[PDB]
Formats: sequence, C-alpha cells, structure tokens
Amino acid sequence: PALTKSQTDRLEVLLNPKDEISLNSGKPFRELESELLSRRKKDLQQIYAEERENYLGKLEREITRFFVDRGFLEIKSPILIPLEYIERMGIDNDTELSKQIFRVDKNFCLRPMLAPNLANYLRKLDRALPDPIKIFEIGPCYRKESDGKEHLEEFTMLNFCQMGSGCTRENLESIITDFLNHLGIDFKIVGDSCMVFGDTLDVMHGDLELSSAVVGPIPLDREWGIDKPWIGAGFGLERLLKVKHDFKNIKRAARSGSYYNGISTNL
Amino acid sequence: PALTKSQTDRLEVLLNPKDEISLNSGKPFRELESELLSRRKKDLQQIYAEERENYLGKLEREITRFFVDRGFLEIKSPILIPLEYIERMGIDNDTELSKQIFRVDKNFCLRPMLAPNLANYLRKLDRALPDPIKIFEIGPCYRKESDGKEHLEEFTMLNFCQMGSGCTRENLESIITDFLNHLGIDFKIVGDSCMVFGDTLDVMHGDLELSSAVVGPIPLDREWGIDKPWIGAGFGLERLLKVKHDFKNIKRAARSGSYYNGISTNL
Ligand SMILES: Nc1ncnc2c1ncn2[C@@H]1O[C@H](COP(=O)(O)OP(=O)(O)OP(=O)(O)O)[C@@H](O)[C@H]1O
Ligand SMILES: Nc1ncnc2c1ncn2[C@@H]1O[C@H](COP(=O)(O)OP(=O)(O)OP(=O)(O)O)[C@@H](O)[C@H]1O
Ligand SMILES: N[C@@H](C[Se]CCNC(=O)OCc1ccccc1)C(=O)O
Ligand SMILES: N[C@@H](C[Se]CCNC(=O)OCc1ccccc1)C(=O)O
Ligand SMILES: [Mg+2]
Ligand SMILES: [Mg+2]
Ligand SMILES: [Mg+2]
Ligand SMILES: [Mg+2]
Ligand SMILES: [Mg+2]
Ligand SMILES: [Mg+2]
Repeated sequence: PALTKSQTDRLEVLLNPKDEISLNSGKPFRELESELLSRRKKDLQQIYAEERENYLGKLEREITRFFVDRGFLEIKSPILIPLEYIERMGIDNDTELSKQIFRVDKNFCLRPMLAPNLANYLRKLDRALPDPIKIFEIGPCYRKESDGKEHLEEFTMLNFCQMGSGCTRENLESIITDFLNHLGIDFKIVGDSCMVFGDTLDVMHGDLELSSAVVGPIPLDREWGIDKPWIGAGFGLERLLKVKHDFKNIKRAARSGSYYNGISTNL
Repeated sequence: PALTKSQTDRLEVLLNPKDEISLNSGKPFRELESELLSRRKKDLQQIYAEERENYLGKLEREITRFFVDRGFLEIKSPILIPLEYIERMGIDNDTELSKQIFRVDKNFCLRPMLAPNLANYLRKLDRALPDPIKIFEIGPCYRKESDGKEHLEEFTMLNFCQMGSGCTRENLESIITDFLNHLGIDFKIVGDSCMVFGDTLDVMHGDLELSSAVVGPIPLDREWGIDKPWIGAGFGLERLLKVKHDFKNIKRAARSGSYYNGISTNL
C-alpha cells in the first residue's frame, strides 16, 4: 500500500495533531480515510452539541477581556484605510512591505497593520483622557504573502499600546509576559529591526514570531502628531492559535470555509 | 448670534442625542462649543474609567452569546472572497448591487454580504452534523453607497440561518422576534423583494430597514449545492446601534477614528 500524493494530501487534511495515526503505517488509504472521517465528524458533532464557539472569535473575546480589565480602551477602527497612511508610515513605494499591500479603488487599501489607526487614536484621546492613554484593537489585517506554514493573506492582529507615563521597555515586557502567561504560551524576547519602527523586540515561540513590539519615541512620531513616550506590540491571533493547538499549518486557524476550529469541513 | 455652517457642523459633531441643547438658542458659538466639549470629555473619561468596551465589539459579543446559546454555530469566514461568488449569487454585472462591489486585485472583492460563505458552510456541515444545521456569522461587509444617514461603505453584518427541519416562515419570524426582543428594539415585518433572493421579509423600525430575511428553497440553491429547506436573515449592527442610541447619523456607530461610542474624538 503506497499512497499517492493526492491520497496523502487528503489524509493530511483530515489528520489532527492529537491523532496518533501515521499515514505510512501500511494500512490502505480507504481505512485511514474512513477512520479519520469518523473522528472528524465526531469532533465536529461534539463542538456543535457542547461549545459552538469559533476559535478566532473566542480568542478575540478572551483577549478583549484581558485588556479591558487592565485598563485599555477597546478600539474598532476602519479596515479599509487611505493609501496615504502607508506612505506616512514610512513604507516607501519600492520597499518590501509596500509590495504586500492590497489596493482598493484608487486611494485606499486594506490595512496591513493596526498601528496607523491606533496612532491617530492615541493622539486624539490624549486631548481628553488622563495619562496614561492605554488602547488596543483586534481585527483583520491583510498582506500579500508567499504563503508558507506561518503566513496568511488575511489574518487577525492584536495591537495594544500606551502613551504617556509608564512607557518603558520593562513595562512593555511586563505586559507581554502577563499576556502570554494568561494564554499559557512560553516565549522569549529577541532583538530585531524593521523599516517602519527601527529596532523591535520580537516575541518568539521557538522560531515562530508571535509579535513585534516597539518602545518609542521614534522620529516617525512627528508625522502622526505623537509627541510623548509610547510602547506598543502587534500579535497575530492565528499564530497564537497555531501554538495553542499544535497546528502544522496556520491555515487551520484562519478565516476559512475549509476548516472549522482546525477540523476539515470537507467530510 | 448667527452661526455659520462650519460652526453649526462643529456643534452637531459634539452634540449627543441625550443633550437638551439647541444650537439656535441664541447663545454664541464659543459658549455652546465649550459646554459641549466639556460634556463630551466627561463622557469619554467615564467610559475610560468604568467601561472601556466599544459599542460595535460589545454588540457583536452580545449577539454571539444569544445565537450560541440557542444552538447556532459561530462562523468566521473570509472577508476577501472570489469575485466569482458575486456572479454565482445571481448578481449580474450590470445590476445595481454589482456596481456597489469593492474589487480587490483581479478575481477577488470585499464581501458585500455574508450569504455566499454561509451557504457553503450549510452545504458542508450538512454532511457531518445532525438536522437542523444552525449557523451564524458577524463581521465586516462592504458596499459602495451614496452615503446617507443610514448607509456606510464599511458596515457589520449579522446573518443567522438554518437548513433542514424547522425552516418555516413562522420559525424565522419567531427567531427575529426573540432576537429583537432581547435587544429591546420594536419592529414590524413588511414584504419586499430583491434580486438575489426574490421575495424578502423586511424587518423595519419605522422607515429604517434593520434586516432582509428569506424563506427558502429558491431556484438559486442549486448553484450553491443547497437542496433542503432553509431560512436566514441579515442584519446591520450599525443600524441596530443607531436605533438603540438614537443617533441621527449612522456614522456615529461605525468603525471610525472620528467617533468613539458616538462621542466625537476631536476634542
Ligand atoms: N501574513 C501574516 N499572517 C499571519 N500573521 C502575521 C502575518 N504578518 C504578520 N503577522 C503577525 O503580526 C505580527 C506583527 O506584524 P509584523 O509586521 O511584526 O510581522 P512580520 O515581522 O512581517 O512577521 P514575519 O517576519 O513572520 O513576516 C507578527 O509578529 C505576526 O504574529
Ligand atoms: N451600506 C450599508 N450600511 C449599513 N448597513 C447596511 C448597508 N447595506 C445593508 N445594510 C444592512 O444589512 C442588512 C441586509 O442587507 P440587504 O442587502 O438587505 O440591504 P439593503 O436591502 O440593500 O438595505 P437598503 O435597502 O437600506 O440599502 C440590511 O437590512 C441593513 O441592516
Ligand atoms: N509592531 C507592529 C505595530 Se506596533 C505600533 C503601536 N501602535 C501605536 O500606537 O504607535 C504609535 C505610533 C505609531 C507610528 C508612528 C508614531 C506613533 C507592526 O509592525 O505591525
Ligand atoms: N438577506 C441577506 C442575506 Se440572507 C441568506 C442566508 N444565508 C444562507 O445560508 O442562505 C443559503 C443560500 C444562499 C444562497 C443561495 C442558496 C442558499 C442579504 O440580502 O444580504
Ligand atoms: Mg512579514
Ligand atoms: Mg518578522
Ligand atoms: Mg515583526
Ligand atoms: Mg442597499
Ligand atoms: Mg432594502
Ligand atoms: Mg434588504
């Protein structure tokens, strides 16, 4: 019993991390497929009977509660943003991130990050709210990618940020630590750099980048009317789910018609 | 004291429905503006101190709990969808809704409704789950609009639907009724029609359309592999918020950097 590539692909779609089933165990495709179909139907029936919550939606709600309870204001800002935000973010037209932008109409695009909208909120809210200003947003972001096991074209970003007092490296690391401890995810912090922000603190789980974080001020602040110390971090929710559920491919965690909570919908 | 159009616009931005303040009361602009700025800063400070939840996010969470508790599976599907879905939905290239579509790249668009993704889920889930199949989704949808007091280009749709047993007009009306009673919103049902679905039951609050709902089957089902009775309804969350909070302009409820929970962010 040698399986074709098409057969192995079909079994891999139906296989879940908790299965102790090897596709090369010598059993024929028909028996492996029947067993996995039965397991996945049972898994989906259990979700439908007892849970009914989508992993991405449930994780957004859990993260929302965590940040609201710690004094951060919940933001919901536009997903369709001016293309001018990309240039004012310092993303020059010939840079790598600029090629990843999904253009809409003529002057708009799908946001590839939450940062510009949140910078506008920090500036505006600092005229009305007491120091420090603490805000966060969770929602869809978009980048054209080569599509590996760790990138999606449509993903979900969390960005939390603070402006004013308490905007230090140690406070930023403390929030990241409390957040990932709340989710039960081990991590380390490594130095890296990017073009928008300069140096970042990257939050790594093994070789998987969970977040890039920044301690301001940076020279870019002036173009956004930011004139105080700030800290912020952006996390991909699908990457968090990939770690939590041991998914081999991030597509299992994505907005999709092909998987529900990591279970194939082709049953 | 006659106010210019620019001055009146500024005061209208700062005015909230609960204020018993008339912009034509004869008081000068400087006093009306100072009073309203003070009220709105206080309102925002109270939210920041005591609540911190965004109206759109909080309403999504409340609706999610309502449908999950009543046996509907929570869906999060792609916002960027194939342009082919628009033609297979019967939206011919020269129709009115087709002109409202935001195109992305060459073969994709921003979804103007949730229905096609949910039809795919109904079909797929019917192979695995017991009758009846009950699902819902909340999330961003996009339409180019003339932009009045009731339309946004970027809005948030709820669509709940069911396939199999219990897919009758009376059950559909009963779910709509239980849902709007839960939110405390009065309504009536009127007959209307649209091009995708044919006859609809429109859910009206006064002259404001809160939802269009459909009792299947319809001939379009075959193009989506739907072969059982079904019911479904789509609601705009920003319209629900407009009713709940007596907003004069739906922009107060939208994803925005210009308003937070209906309060101007230009303070
Ligand atoms: N295409 C993508 N798919 C899924 N998640 C992503 C994607 N791009 C970024 N993220 C998540 O958003 C976070 C903040 O975005 P950032 O700009 O730092 O990404 P990045 O450094 O380009 O990530 P990578 O180096 O893996 O491409 C990332 O740490 C990651 O968790
Ligand atoms: N541009 C929009 N902005 C905000 N909400 C909308 C918009 N278009 C539709 N909705 C909401 O989505 C629901 C379902 O969409 P549907 O296709 O029935 O809208 P519609 O009949 O085009 O609405 P209208 O007649 O007001 O344009 C509507 O009843 C409404 O609550
Ligand atoms: N690291 C993540 C995003 Se982190 C930015 C936190 N958001 C924020 O409010 O910054 C204020 C700010 C932003 C730009 C210019 C001046 C001031 C990423 O690369 O996608
Ligand atoms: N009235 C709202 C959307 Se209502 C559709 C409910 N969703 C669903 O699952 O329908 C099954 C289905 C859909 C199309 C073709 C065949 C079968 C609007 O106009 O935006
Ligand atoms: Mg990248
Ligand atoms: Mg990186
Ligand atoms: Mg990074
Ligand atoms: Mg319309
Ligand atoms: Mg209508
Ligand atoms: Mg309608």
